[PDB]
Amino acid sequence: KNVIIKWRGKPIFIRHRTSEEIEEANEVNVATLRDPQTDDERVQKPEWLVMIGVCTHLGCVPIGEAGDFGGWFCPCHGSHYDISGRIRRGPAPLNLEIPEYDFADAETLVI
Amino acid sequence: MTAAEHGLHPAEYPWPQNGMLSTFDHASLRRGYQVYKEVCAACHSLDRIAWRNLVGVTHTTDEAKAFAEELEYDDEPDDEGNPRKRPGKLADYIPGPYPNEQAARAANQGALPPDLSLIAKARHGGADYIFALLTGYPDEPPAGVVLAPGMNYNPYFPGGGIGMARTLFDGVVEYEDGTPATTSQMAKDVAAFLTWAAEPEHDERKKLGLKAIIVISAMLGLSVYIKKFKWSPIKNRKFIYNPP
Amino acid sequence: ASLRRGYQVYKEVCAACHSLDRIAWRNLVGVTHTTDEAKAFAEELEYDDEPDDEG
Amino acid sequence: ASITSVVKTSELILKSPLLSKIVVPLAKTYVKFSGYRQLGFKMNDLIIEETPNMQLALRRLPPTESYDRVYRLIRATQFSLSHKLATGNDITKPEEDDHYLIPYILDVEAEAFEKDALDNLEVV
Amino acid sequence: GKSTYKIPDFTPYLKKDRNTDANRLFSYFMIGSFGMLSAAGAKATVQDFLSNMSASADVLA
Amino acid sequence: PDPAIALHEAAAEGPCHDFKHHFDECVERVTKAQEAEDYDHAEYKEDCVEEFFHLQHCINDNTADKLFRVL
Amino acid sequence: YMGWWGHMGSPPQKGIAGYTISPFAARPFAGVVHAAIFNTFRRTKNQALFVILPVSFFYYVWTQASEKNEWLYTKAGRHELAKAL
Amino acid sequence: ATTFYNVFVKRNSAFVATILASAFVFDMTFETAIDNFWDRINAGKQWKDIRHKY
Amino acid sequence: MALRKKNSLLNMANSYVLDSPQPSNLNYFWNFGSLLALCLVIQLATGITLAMHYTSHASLAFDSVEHIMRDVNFGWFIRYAHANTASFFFICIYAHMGRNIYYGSYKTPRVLPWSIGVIIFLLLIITAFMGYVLVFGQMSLWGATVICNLVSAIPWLGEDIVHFLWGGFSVGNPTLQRFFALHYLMPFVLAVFALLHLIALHTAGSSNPLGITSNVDKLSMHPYYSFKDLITVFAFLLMFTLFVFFSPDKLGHPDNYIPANPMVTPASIVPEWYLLPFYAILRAIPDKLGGVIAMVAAILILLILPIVDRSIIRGNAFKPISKLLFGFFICNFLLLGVLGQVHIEPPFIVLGQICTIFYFSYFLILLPMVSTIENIFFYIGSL
Amino acid sequence: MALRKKNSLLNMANSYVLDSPQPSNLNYFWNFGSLLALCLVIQLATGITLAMHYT
Ligand code: HEC
Ligand code: HEM
Ligand code: HEM
Ligand code: HEM
Ligand SMILES: CCCCCCCCCCCCO[C@@H]1O[C@H](CO)[C@@H](O[C@H]2O[C@H](CO)[C@@H](O)[C@H](O)[C@H]2O)[C@H](O)[C@H]1O
Ligand code: FES
Repeated sequence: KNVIIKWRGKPIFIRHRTSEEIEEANEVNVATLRDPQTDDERVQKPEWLVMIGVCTHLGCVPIGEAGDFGGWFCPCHGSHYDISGRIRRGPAPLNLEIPEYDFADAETLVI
Repeated sequence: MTAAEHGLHPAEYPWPQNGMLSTFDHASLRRGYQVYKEVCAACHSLDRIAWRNLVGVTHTTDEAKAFAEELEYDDEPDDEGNPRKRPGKLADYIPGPYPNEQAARAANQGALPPDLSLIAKARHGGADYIFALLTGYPDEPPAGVVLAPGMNYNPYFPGGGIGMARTLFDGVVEYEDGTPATTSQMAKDVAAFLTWAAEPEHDERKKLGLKAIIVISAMLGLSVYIKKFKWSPIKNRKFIYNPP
Repeated sequence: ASLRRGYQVYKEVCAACHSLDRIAWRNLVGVTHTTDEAKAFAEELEYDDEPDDEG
Repeated sequence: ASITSVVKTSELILKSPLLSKIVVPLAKTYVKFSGYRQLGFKMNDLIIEETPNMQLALRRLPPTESYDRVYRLIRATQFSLSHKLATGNDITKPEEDDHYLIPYILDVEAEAFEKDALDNLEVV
Repeated sequence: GKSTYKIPDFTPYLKKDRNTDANRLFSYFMIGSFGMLSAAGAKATVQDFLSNMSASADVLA
Repeated sequence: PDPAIALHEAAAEGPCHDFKHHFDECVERVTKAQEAEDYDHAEYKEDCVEEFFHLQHCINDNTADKLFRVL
Repeated sequence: YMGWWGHMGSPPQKGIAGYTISPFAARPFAGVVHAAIFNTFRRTKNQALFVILPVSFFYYVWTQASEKNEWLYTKAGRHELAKAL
Repeated sequence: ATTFYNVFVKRNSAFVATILASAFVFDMTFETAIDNFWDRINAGKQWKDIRHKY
Repeated sequence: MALRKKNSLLNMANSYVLDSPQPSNLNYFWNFGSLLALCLVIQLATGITLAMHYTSHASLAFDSVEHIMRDVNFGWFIRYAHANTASFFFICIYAHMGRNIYYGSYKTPRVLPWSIGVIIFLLLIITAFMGYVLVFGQMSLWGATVICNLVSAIPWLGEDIVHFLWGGFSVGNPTLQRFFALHYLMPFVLAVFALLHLIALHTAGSSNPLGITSNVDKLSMHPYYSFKDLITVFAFLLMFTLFVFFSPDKLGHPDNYIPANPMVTPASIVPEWYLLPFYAILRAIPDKLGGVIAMVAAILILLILPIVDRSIIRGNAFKPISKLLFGFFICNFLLLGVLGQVHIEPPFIVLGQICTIFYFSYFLILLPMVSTIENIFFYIGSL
Repeated sequence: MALRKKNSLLNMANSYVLDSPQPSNLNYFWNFGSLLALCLVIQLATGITLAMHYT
């Protein structure tokens, strides 16, 4: 599941990623990525994808679960984000920003 | 984009109010309010309309006060500062079915029924879109469409899957004026009603525009006469040149 | 130091009847109280949250 | 641009037999389509005059030529505002489209460009 | 083409009854109609437009 | 009973017969394709939305005025 | 570069006589029918190409582009769309 | 006709007074005329036409 | 001496609106100036009126606009007049700029009025953009989001600048309040620059459609141009009436009647029609920073027309090749407009790039080439 | 001729704030004019700023 938390008026996508989702994200060779990053750089905890859910193209919000890399699909110009929230296809230049977030408890994070 | 992703564009129906000189059919507006009250108001709010707005459009002052007085609204606190309710007055707004968005979504399998006060201006198509949407649920979704859970297929809605089920069926409303309440009749009435809700000045606006068109046309004609009159010395000027 | 003492008088005497509506807990921080003390004061109270998922 | 530039470039074209063979017929059609003759203008009447150089060249016109120019501009302005064209004797015939001003502006500019050159001279 | 006392041909445009009161009156009827509609239009414009400043319907309730 | 039902049926059999037949043939193909096994593990799953839109768009063009005339 | 009445900055004028008649002595709409028909036809014919050429070209461009775009997002155009992306 | 000119047009004070009085009359009558016309072309549609049922 | 000339204050009015000497042959395209003055007055009158009813707080802005539509007497009219006249202001401003380009109004001695004009055009864009945000509907918000995130492309400081303009980390209440204050102010600045470009023009006087001097044959601004200006005022008000009273939402986008929701993104974010050409130019460049520079350059490049037009003749009345080139330029500017509202899909991506190259190449290549060649053709062709 | 006198726009500034011929003996009470100009500028700057925060 992916939650949407408003944080500074921007939406925050929080996905509780499954084991196989993590695996899917850890596949793509870093080399072939507009914005080259691995999931370990993105998340500080593999079960908590926390991203700022604004598309890096113009600044629409991607609809999650949709896409072609089954992560997030920006409907505005058709840019596809990953399960890491990395850009794969479409106009968007960068991967979906990661806020500065810390796990205060194991059950609560501050953003 | 795929046509699916856009939605089918609604037909252009000949609404009574289409036409530079045409008002709404107020009998239709009244019938449409009854459809809103008995069908849509279960899920959709009409937050921008006050009871006073129906007066002299669809209802007499007495009928509208009766509608308001059936409801309870939040009063100012009593003398011990405890909260109180009062009966509604004409200045009150028509109250919504849900206290907040979260309650609304919980009742509608996640989907949030929008407020209908502006929906006729807030969608490409206007009345035609509302009419097309309410009447456009096929018995069976086109073969090969995979609907998301809690979605219903409707081609006019962009993407095809709408969280609102078909709601108008023959005889869900019993009109007080003896008009046969067919699906299409109820959709026509409610779509007229919602169009009025979105633009309640529509009748007055088009009458003043008729006056404006006439006066401004006359002033345009006269301004051309006056311009030609004042300019005729310059247009009619002739020269004789004798090189010195 | 007087401001801090004065807050304690407000809290124990005046606040029974008088509000201080324009002051946020953050305003005390670095004036009368450390961030920790002020968060402790705020966390003792209950405020209206956004509705739950059933609204 | 400077009239000097226009004149020099045109002379390069008229010299080359090849170039003139292809350009002179084009330029004749261009001027027919341009249609300034239908308002009774000579080509030179159209040159931009709100420049110090051109103001000086106009002051150097012989009085007769100057009076005639004023009449052509006033006549054309009247046809313009009436949305009429010249008819009969008012239409500029190709033989009457003489470069009355080009000599004067070429002299004004010659001096102005010499002045610029000489302002940049270096004693060797 | 040479004599300046030979006034150019204006017969296409000259009104025969040009110095009659009838003639002037007509043109002032056009100007006055235009002034009348402008006055009526300005009154309508001002009255309608400034009425925005009168109590709105929510206030009147 | 609902005037639209009759008008839509009449317009499908009449002026929009070519589109009716297109949609029908499409549905036949897709149902048959879904019937076959290893359909769930196919790359491209064909729909009939396009044909449906062509039909509906046609029906609406031939019906809109007639329908509002009987309300 | 422009003066004012009395010293407008015209080269000296001489030899032009200008004549006109009063607006009250003129028919303001004299020969308006002839002008509305024959004069407008003349003036429009003379300028027609300068409007028709660019408009017809850009309309053709748009028509081709909008029709291709429409076709690419059909079922038939699936493959050509896949290549174009 | 000279009489008409002399009375209503010759003095601008009179002409402006005539224009404003005409504007007043036009404004009032045009209002009434449009009202009636609008009611005829939108007959049985407006609230005034259905109000009698209530 | 007459009072209108004697008295210093009256004399300034006199010099601009009454005795001002004008060419006697200005055609109807010289009337857009006064229509833009009328638009600016209608926008001030309706704008100040809406400000008396509008609330700039984000919790109440959209509701205040509904209050204007529904409760304020004639509020519907004042709102639609203000919204539609913003469209007509841009029709008139593009017409007025088109007139100026076709008739070479940008040439000496009128480079200064032209250059101030280009700034007026930028202020109008900013003014209209901020006004659009004030409704705080979905297009308002998503417009402000997109446009102010372009500033993020300014290197090093871009992010910081955006947050400073928003007054926050997103478009929200602080942004709305500050846009209200600025949108109120900017039209007054725009009026002052409009007045400066006229004062600048007063030195040379108006150009005319023949591109020759008019010093030979002048007409007082009143009554001749006064009465000519009334014809287009009434023509304008007829068009205004058709939109405002009969089709008030034809020029707009329904998405702005949905209240702003930072979560839900609307179907398609396209700007108001009059911004669409610049938006297409921006989309043409793939780089974010490149796109922004190109978009600004598409306006500022107008400032170089005085240099790149090499003609010895002012304006296009007599230049058949220049007229054809100008026709292509204008139609391309409209095609750019259309491409601003299509989806970023084939084949419009490549087409948008070609139209953008054509737009710039007019100023940089074609106009300098064509104007040089026509100089030579006039001279050889009249020998 | 100097640019400040030649150029129409500059000339207007010049005529008011630079070459404007003044009496040589104005005393300090002639300075309130410019203070009122300063007040008017401060009020516009602060006023427009408050308008960005005021509801
Ligand atoms: C019991 C539920 C329910 C009833 C009854 C209902 N609606 Fe809805 N309606 C919804 C929900 C939920 C949505 C949101 C659908 C979505 O966004 O997927 C919706 C959406 C709409 C929309 C907007 C679709 C869009 O474009 O966003 C309109 C218009 C509409 N309803 C009108 C009506 C009218 C008119 C009636 C009855 C006369 C009606 N509804 C009855 C639940 C209902
Ligand atoms: C509020 C916006 C504007 C207003 C009210 C305005 C008004 C006017 C007026 C009244 C004139 C003289 C009459 C005329 O030629 O139409 C004029 C001339 C001119 N304007 Fe504008 N203008 C505006 C914007 C612009 C813009 C954006 C430009 C240029 C980009 C511009 C450039 C010019 C030029 C060059 C002239 C001189 C043209 C000539 O007469 O040959 N103006 N303007
Ligand atoms: C050049 C002048 C102006 C232009 C081009 C302009 C443009 C706009 C536009 C485009 C909108 C969006 C309209 C909508 O869709 O509802 C708007 C809204 C607004 N404008 Fe202006 N405006 C101008 C001047 C003014 C002025 C002087 C004020 C004075 C305060 C003002 C006050 C408003 C207000 C309050 C709104 C929001 C209410 C609304 O949306 O209708 N405007 N403006
Ligand atoms: C001559 C210029 C001005 C004068 C004399 C003036 C005067 C005042 C005064 C006396 C107040 C009451 C102050 C208070 O006790 O808080 C005030 C408030 C205000 N003024 Fe102005 N003002 C001026 C210009 C402006 C301008 C141009 C704006 C632009 C919007 C503006 C915006 C405000 C606002 C928003 C307030 C209310 C906030 C507040 O009270 O501080 N003012 N003004
Ligand atoms: C210096 C100028 C003098 C002061 C200006 C006066 C300002 C406002 C005065 C009148 C405003 C309210 O006055 C009122 O106007 C409105 C419309 O404008 C009229 O209202 C009438 O027409 C409107 C539409 O035109 C309808 O919506 C309304 O049902 C009808 O009664 C009222 O009949 C009149 O009583
Ligand atoms: S805005 Fe996200 S795809 Fe363009």
